[PDB]
Amino acid sequence: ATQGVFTLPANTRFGVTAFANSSGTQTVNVLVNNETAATFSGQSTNNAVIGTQVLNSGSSGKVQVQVSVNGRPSDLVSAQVILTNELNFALVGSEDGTDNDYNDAVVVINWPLG
Amino acid sequence: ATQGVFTLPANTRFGVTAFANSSGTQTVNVLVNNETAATFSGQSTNNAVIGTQVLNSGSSGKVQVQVSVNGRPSDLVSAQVILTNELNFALVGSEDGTDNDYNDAVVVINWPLG
Ligand SMILES: *C(=O)C[C@@H]1O[C@@H](C)[C@@H](O)[C@@H](O)[C@@H]1O
Ligand SMILES: *C(=O)C[C@@H]1O[C@@H](C)[C@@H](O)[C@@H](O)[C@@H]1O
Ligand SMILES: [Ca+2]
Ligand SMILES: [Ca+2]
Ligand SMILES: [Ca+2]
Ligand SMILES: [Ca+2]
Repeated sequence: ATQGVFTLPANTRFGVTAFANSSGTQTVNVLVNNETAATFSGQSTNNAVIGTQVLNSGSSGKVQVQVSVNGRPSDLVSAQVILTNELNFALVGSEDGTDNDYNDAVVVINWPLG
Repeated sequence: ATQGVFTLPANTRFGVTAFANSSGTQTVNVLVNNETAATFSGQSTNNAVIGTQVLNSGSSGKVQVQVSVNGRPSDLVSAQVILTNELNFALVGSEDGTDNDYNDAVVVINWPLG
């Protein structure tokens, strides 16, 4: 099934943050209504924050996360969790190789902000 | 129900990261085996990362997150979610006031690392 796509409420500020856990340099592309609205790039095997940004979901609310490593797309896993009917997390894991730890780039989207 | 307490696999490196969305200064306390292992402090209404660290879960594997503002415990919500039976997120929201957005300090714990 499709992974890394989330429908947010329209015109809502959300946070996006990416962590790296891989010897390969990770490139995280964040799309809002199918246009790139943030890209993060970095390399770390100790969970370093390679990027964090406040974006707006815009009129469509469509947010998509992609991860690639040296040009090659990573396999993604994702889910959205909602706590006390109010606090939202959209979670993404990715695997760039074979060991299947799916932490190579870890992306966390959270809203509402403020 | 108790919130903000997670049992991790023993002796396992994990990342903990906190974001702030409040007029108040957030103080996040991360306890491992009932003893303080990290403390984050900062203020932001635009989701700024007030702290990120790598810790080890140790022998018990017990990790607890606590949040306080102006010396007052914030009310917490939490859950753990596991993707492809491998990638782990322990999630915490907190409310320091009356509006119940529960984003005042947002804490994300993830493992495995590396
Ligand atoms: C390349 O060596 C594979 C790669 O980097 C490792 C350090 C480890 O993080 C692995 O999961 C990642 O796919
Ligand atoms: C105090 O004003 C309450 C407090 O700060 C606000 C800016 C808002 O973030 C609210 O959620 C937080 O509890
Ligand atoms: Ca991997
Ligand atoms: Ca990895
Ligand atoms: Ca609040
Ligand atoms: Ca708030």
